[PDB]
Amino acid sequence: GLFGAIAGFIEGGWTGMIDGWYGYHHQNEQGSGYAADQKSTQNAINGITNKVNSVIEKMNIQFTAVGKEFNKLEKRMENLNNKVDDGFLDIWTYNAELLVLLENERTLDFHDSNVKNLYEKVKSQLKNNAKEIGNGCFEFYHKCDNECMESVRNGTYDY
Amino acid sequence: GLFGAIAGFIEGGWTGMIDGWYGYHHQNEQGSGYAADQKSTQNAINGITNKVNSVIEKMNIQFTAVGKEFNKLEKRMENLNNKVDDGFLDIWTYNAELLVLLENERTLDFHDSNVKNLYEKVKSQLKNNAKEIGNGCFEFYHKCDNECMESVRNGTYDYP
Amino acid sequence: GLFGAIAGFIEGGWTGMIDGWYGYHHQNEQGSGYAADQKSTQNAINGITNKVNSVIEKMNIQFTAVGKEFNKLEKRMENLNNKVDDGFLDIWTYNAELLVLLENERTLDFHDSNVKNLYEKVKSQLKNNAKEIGNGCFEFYHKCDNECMESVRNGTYDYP
Amino acid sequence: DTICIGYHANNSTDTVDTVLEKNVTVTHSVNLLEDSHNGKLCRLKGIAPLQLGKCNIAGWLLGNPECDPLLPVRSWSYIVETPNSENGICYPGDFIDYEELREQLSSVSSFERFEIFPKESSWPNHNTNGVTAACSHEGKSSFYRNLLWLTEKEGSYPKLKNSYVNKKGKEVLVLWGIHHPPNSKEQQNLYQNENAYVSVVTSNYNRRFTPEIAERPKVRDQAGRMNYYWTLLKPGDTIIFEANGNLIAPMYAFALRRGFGSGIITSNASMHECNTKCQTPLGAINSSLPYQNIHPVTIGECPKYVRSAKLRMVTGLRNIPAR
Amino acid sequence: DTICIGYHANNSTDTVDTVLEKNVTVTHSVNLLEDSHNGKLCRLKGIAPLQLGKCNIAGWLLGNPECDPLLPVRSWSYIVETPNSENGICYPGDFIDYEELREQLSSVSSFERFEIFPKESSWPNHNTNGVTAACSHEGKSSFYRNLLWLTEKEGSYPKLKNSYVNKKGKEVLVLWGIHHPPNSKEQQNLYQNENAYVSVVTSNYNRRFTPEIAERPKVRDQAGRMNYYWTLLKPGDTIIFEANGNLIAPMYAFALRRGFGSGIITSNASMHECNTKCQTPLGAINSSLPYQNIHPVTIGECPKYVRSAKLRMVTGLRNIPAR
Amino acid sequence: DTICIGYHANNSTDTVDTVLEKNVTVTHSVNLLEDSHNGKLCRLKGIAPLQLGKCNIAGWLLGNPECDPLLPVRSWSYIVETPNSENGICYPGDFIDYEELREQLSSVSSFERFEIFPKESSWPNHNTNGVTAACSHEGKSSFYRNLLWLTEKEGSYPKLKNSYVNKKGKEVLVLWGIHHPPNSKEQQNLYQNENAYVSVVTSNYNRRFTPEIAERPKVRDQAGRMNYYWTLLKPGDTIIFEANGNLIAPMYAFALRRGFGSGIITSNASMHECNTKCQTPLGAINSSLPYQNIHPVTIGECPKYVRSAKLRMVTGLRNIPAR
Ligand SMILES: CC(=O)N[C@@H]1[C@@H](O)[C@H](O)[C@@H](CO)O[C@H]1O
Ligand SMILES: CC(=O)N[C@@H]1[C@@H](O)[C@H](O)[C@@H](CO)O[C@H]1O
Ligand SMILES: CC(=O)N[C@@H]1[C@@H](O)[C@H](O)[C@@H](CO)O[C@H]1O
Ligand SMILES: CC(=O)N[C@@H]1[C@@H](O)[C@H](O)[C@@H](CO)O[C@H]1O
Repeated sequence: GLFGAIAGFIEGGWTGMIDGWYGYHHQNEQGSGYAADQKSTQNAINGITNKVNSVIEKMNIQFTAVGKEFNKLEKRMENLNNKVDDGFLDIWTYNAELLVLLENERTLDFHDSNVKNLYEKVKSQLKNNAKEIGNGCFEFYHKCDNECMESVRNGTYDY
Repeated sequence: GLFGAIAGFIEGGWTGMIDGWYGYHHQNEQGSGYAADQKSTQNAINGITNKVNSVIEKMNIQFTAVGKEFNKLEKRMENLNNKVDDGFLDIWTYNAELLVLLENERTLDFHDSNVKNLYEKVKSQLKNNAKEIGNGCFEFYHKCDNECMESVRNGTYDYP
Repeated sequence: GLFGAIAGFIEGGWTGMIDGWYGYHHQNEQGSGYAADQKSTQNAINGITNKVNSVIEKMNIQFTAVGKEFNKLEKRMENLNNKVDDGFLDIWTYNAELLVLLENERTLDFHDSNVKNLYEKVKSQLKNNAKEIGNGCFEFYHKCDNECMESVRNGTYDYP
Repeated sequence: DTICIGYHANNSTDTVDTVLEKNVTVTHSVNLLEDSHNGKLCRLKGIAPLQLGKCNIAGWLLGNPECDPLLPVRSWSYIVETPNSENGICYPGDFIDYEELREQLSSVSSFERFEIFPKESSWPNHNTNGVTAACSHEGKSSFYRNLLWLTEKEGSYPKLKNSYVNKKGKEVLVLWGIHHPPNSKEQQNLYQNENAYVSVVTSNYNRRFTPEIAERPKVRDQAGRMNYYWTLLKPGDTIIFEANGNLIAPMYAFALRRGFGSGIITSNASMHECNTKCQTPLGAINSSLPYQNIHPVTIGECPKYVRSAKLRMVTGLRNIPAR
Repeated sequence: DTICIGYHANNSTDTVDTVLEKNVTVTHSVNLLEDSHNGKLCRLKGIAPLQLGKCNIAGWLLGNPECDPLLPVRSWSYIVETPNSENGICYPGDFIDYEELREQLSSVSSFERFEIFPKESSWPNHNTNGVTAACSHEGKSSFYRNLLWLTEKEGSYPKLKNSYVNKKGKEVLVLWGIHHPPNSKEQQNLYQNENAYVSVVTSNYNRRFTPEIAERPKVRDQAGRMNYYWTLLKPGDTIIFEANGNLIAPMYAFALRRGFGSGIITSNASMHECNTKCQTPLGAINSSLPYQNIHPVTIGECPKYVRSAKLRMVTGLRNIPAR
Repeated sequence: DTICIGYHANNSTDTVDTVLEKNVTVTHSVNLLEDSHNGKLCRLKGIAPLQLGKCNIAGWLLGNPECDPLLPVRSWSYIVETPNSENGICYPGDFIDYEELREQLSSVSSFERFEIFPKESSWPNHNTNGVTAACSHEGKSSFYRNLLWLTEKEGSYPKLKNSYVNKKGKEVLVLWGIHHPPNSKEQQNLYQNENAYVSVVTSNYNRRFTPEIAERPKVRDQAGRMNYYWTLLKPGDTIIFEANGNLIAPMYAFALRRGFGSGIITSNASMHECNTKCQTPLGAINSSLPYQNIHPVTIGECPKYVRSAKLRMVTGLRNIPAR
C-alpha cells in the first residue's frame, strides 16, 4: 500500500470485524471481541459514496441515438458519419476505463491512509502507558478494563 | 486528510499567521508570535502555480466557431452537424469538470503532505530536547529564547 | 516529495547502488558496500510496468485514416469534416499529454512512498539496537557483522 | 491487556483493476456497466412501436399492398424495421430523397392518413383503375393504396389541374409518382399525348417532370419505371397538380404531428407487452448504471454505450482474510 | 518555552468540490470559468462587423431595396443577422445553393461591388425597367439593385449574348435569376419567344435554364417565381450570358477578398463603439480564463465553451479558522 | 557499524514533466511518442501501392493518353497521388460525382480492365476515329484509352443501342461521356441529328442526357465540352446505351474487387523496395509506441496521431547524483 498499513505493518484483515471497514480488537479482562471505529468508517463511507456518485453523475443519460441511411451516391457522408460515431465511442470507452482504473488505485490508497491515521491516533493517545508490539497492537501497562477500552475508541483516553 | 496533519493531529488553522501557508508559533519568555516558513510556502506556491498554469495551457484558445444552415432537404446533414457539436461539448464539459474535481482533491492532499513533512522535519530536530505535546507543538526541555527559535525555523538548531 | 523520503530526509541517491531502485548501504566491520532490496524494487517494477502497459493498451492502434475531397459546392461538408478531424485531434492530444503529466507525478510519489515504507520497516525492527543519525542511516549499538547486516535486509533481525 | 487496530475482511471474491495491479480481490465494489437486457421490444413509456415487419418505410408510406396491416396505425414511440423488411416500392424506379423522408418520419410521433384526392370525384375525365402485377395482392394485379394510376379515358387524356388546400393545421406529407413508359407506343395508348409533363407546386415547392422513354432491363417483370416524389405542404398552403399524362396521383396524404425521442431501428427481436424507458435492437434495458455494452443504438433514456467488457469500482478495500 | 507547527487560515468563504467532498471552504482558489460579458456587439480588433439588420444574406447580395443602407459597406470582421432578418428575396422563388453561398461569404473579409453589366450600354435591344410590387420601395414598385429585369422591346426579345472578362485579379461573385411566368400569355408579352432558354458558362461552370410555366399559389401577391443562381468567376476567366428570354441579368457583381476568423452569427444585441478579441451573440468577452459558459458561438480568440455552472480550482488549503 | 536506507541514482539526463514540476531529471523513462519515419513510400504487407504520379484518379480511369503506364496495373495496397497529379480529364468538361468515384476506388483492392464494347464490332454504322488535340500523345492528337468518340458515318448517324450483360460475378464500373458542341453547325457536322439525346439505363440506374449548345470560353484550346459519368453495374445486371448523337461511348470497363484498409494519399515521397505495416505521406513507420506526431494521414496499423512534441513516461525515480 501507499501508506504502509494495509497488507503492510498490519499483515491482514479481520473477518471477525463486521461493523465497519476499520476498528479495534481489545481483550483480556472481561473478554475479547471486535469493534468498528464508526468515526473513521462513516467518514470513509461518505467520501467513497461521493466519489461513486460523482462518477455516475458526470455521465449524463444517453438520449435517443440511432443509425442513418445514405444512398449509393453518399458514400463520403456515410463514412463521415461512421468516423464520428466510432470516434466518440473510442473516446468514451477510453474515458470510462481510465477513470475507473485511476480511481480504484486512489480508493485503495485512501483506505490504507485511513488505517494508518487511525493507528497513529491511538498511538499518540497511549504514549508510555503501553508498548507497540504485534503490528497494530498496543500492550497496556496499567491494564485497562472495558470502559477504558472505549475511551481509546472514542478518543478520550485519560492518559 | 490523506496525511493526517491538516484537520488531523493539528486540529486547526491560524488566522494569526499571514506570511504563508505553513509556519510556526513560538511562545518563549521574550514573547509570542507567528512566522511563516518561506521554504515550504514558496515550494507549495511554485507547485500549485505550475499546476494551475498547466490546466490553463492545455486548453488552447477556441477560435471562431459558428452555426451553419441547411436547406429543408438536408435534415440528415443538419443532424450530423448537431451530433458532432453536442458530442464535443459533452466531452469537454466532462473533461473540464472531472479534471478540476480530481485535482482539487490532489491539491488538498498536497498541502496536508507539506504540513506533515514540515512537522516531521522539526520533530527530528527536537528529537531529544523537547517533548511532543501531541498536536503540533513542542515543549523545550530547556530555554529557547528567540535566537534559538530561529535555529529551529531555518533547519539548524543542532543540540541533541 | 509527497512522502518526505526521496529528496527529503534522505537527501540524495546512490550512483553506487546499481542492483535496484531501493536498497541499503551498510558500513560494518568486515567492510562496506551496497545492496538493493529485491522485495521492494521488484514489486515497484511490476507496478510501473503494469502502469506503462495500461497506458499503451488503452491507446489501441489507429487504422487507416485519410483525407477526403469535396467539390466547390460542398464547402459546408468540407468544413464539417474539418471540424470533426480537428476536434478529435484536440481531444486526443489533450488526453495524451494530461495522462502522462498526471501519471508521471503519481509515479514519482510511488517511489517516494516505497523508500519511506522501506525505511520505517527497518526502523521498526532495530527499535532500540541503534539510533537514527544522518537520516536514512542507523548506527548500530551492539555492532553486527556482515552476517547480521543481512538479517536486516531480509527482515529477520530480531532483538528489540 | 491489549488493543489492536485493524481492518475489515470477508469472503468476497469481487475483483477490480487498478493502474498498478490487475485483478485485485476487494471486500466491496460496485458495477457501473450494464450488460443485461430483456430479447423483447417494449412499449416506451406506455406507447407501442410501429412494426413495419416485412415492409420498409417506402412500402408503408406509398401503400404497398403487402403493407395493409399498417394502414390503421396512427401513433407510435419508435419505428422498427427488420432484416426482412424488403417490401418497399413494388413498381421499379427511384424514390427521390428517400433517406431524407426516412429522417423526417423519425421525428413524427403520429399522423392522420386522409384522402387528399378522393378516387371518386377528383378525376372525372380520366381512368383510375390502372393496376400492375408488380404490385400484386391475393395473386391479383393491384396498386399502391395511397396513389392512383391515371390513364386515358375513351381515347383521351385531358389536361388536368387539381389542387388541395392544407386546412389540417399541420404539415401534410404528400407523395406521388411519375410513370416512364419503355417505348413511345405505350406512352401513346396510356396517355395519348406524346409530349406530356407533370407540374407540382406549392408556395415553397416548384418542380416539373418530363417522361424519359427508353427500353430498359426488366425489374419485377416490368420494363417500365415509376419515380416517386414527396413534399411537405405547410399549414394553410396549397398544392397544385397539373399534367397531361404520366402522373401517378396522390390519393391519400398524411397530416403529421412532431414529437421527440423517436427514431428508426432494425431488430429481429419480438414485441411483447412490456414497458421500458430504454430500448435497444437487442432488448430493453432497466438500469441506473452510467454505462452499458449492450448496443450503440438506443431509444429513450439509456446508459452510455462503451465497448468495455468490465467496469467495476472498488468501494471497500483489499480483501485479506488472513486465513 | 513552546514552538508549534501549524497552517494558514482566514475568513475566505470560497468553496470548491472534490471527488470525496463537495462544497469545501478554502483559503485561496481560482476561477477558471468565464461567465461575464458586456451585452454588446463590438469591433473585432478595430474592425466593425457588418450588421444586416432586417436583411439576410440573400437580401444583401441580391440588392433587396430594403437593404440599401448596406450597399456601401466594403469590409467587416464578422457578419451579424438578427431574429428580424426577414428581408431576403422579395420576388418569390428558390435561391439555389444558398447555404453554400453563406458559407462562401463566411471567409470573405471584404469585397468591391462593381458594375459587371452597366444598365445603359449592356442591353441596347431590350428594355431594362421591369419592376415588381413584390420588391417595392417607398410604396412604389421597384427591383433588386444588383440585378436587371430584361424584357421585350418594341414587340421583340432578340437573342442576347453578353460576356465579361474578370480582370479584377480576384474571384468575382456573379448572381442572376431566371423568371418563371405562371402562364404562356405572360411569357409571351414579357419575352415574346414562347420556348426561351438561358445559358451561363465559364471555364468551370456550365448551366442551361428553361422556363417552367405553371399556375402557382401567390406568394407576396405573385403567382410567378424567380430562381436565383450564382458562381465564382476565377481571375482572368470569362463568363458568358446567352438568352432569348426569362433572364434576370446581373448588373453588379462582387470582387472578393478572403480572410480568416470571420463568420455569420445571429444576435439581438446592439453595436457599440467597443473593441474586443472575443465576440459571442450575447456580448463580448475579455478574459484569459480557459473556459466560459456564456455561449457556444464565438468569433476571435475565446475561452472554450462548456455547460458547467462552476469551475473553481483550489490553490490554498482547507480553511479552518477554528473560532 | 552503520546501515543506511537509500535509493538508486545515475548519469541519465532524461527529463519529464509532471503537474507540479517541469523538466524533472529521472533515472529511467520511456518515450511513447513516435517521431521517426523512413521518408519513403513502401509496400504494405508485401503489396505495392498504385502510383498515379503525374495523373489523378480521373486521368487514370478515363484513360488519359498521358497515363498509359498505369493501364497494366491490376492490384495495389493504397493509391498515391502527387502534388503534380495534374493529368485528369484532357477534354474540358465536368466529371459528375467525381469525389464519390474517388471514394469508391478507395475500397477497391483490385480490378480487371476489359473491353466492354470492342472498338470494332460494337459500332458498325458509326465512325470511331474521333480524336482531339486536347488529348494528344506523342505530339499527335489522340483520345481516352477507355472511351470512344462516336461520330457521323457518311453523313449519317443511326440511332444506336448496345447492351452489356455483367457476367463477371463482380461490380463493373462503367464510364462514359456526353459531348457538347459550341454551336449548331458542329452538332450537325458531327452527329447529323440536330436534337439528339443519350440514354443510359440499368436495373437501378436511369439517366437521359441532352446536348446543351452554347458558345463557351476555350479551355485547353476547345470551346466544346465533355461531361463524364459513371455507374456501378451489379453482377448479372444489364446496362443499355441508346443514342442518336453526342455519346462518348465506353470501350473499356472495370470489374472491381473490394478490400479493406486502402485509401488515397498525396505524397511527394518516392517508392522504394521496403515493407511496412504503417505508411504516412511522409514515410513509413515501424513502431510499437501508442502515439506519433509524424502525420495525421495513415494507411495500415499505426500509432495515434497527436500534435505533441513530447510524451515521455517516467519509470525510474527522481535522479539525484548528489555530487
Ligand atoms: C543468518 C543469515 O544469514 N540470514 C538469513 C536471512 O538472510 C534469510 O532471510 C533467512 C531466511 O532464509 O535465513 C537467515 O539465515
Ligand atoms: C476589504 C474587504 O473586502 N473586507 C475583507 C474582510 O471581509 C475579510 O474578513 C478580510 C480577511 O480575509 O479581508 C478583507 O479584505
Ligand atoms: C525552449 C527550450 O529550450 N526548452 C525548455 C524545456 O526543456 C523546458 O521543459 C521548459 C520549462 O523550463 O523550458 C524550455 O526553455
Ligand atoms: C527492433 C529491430 O530489430 N528493428 C526492426 C527494423 O529494422 C525493421 O525495419 C522492422 C520491420 O519489421 O522491425 C524492427 O523490429
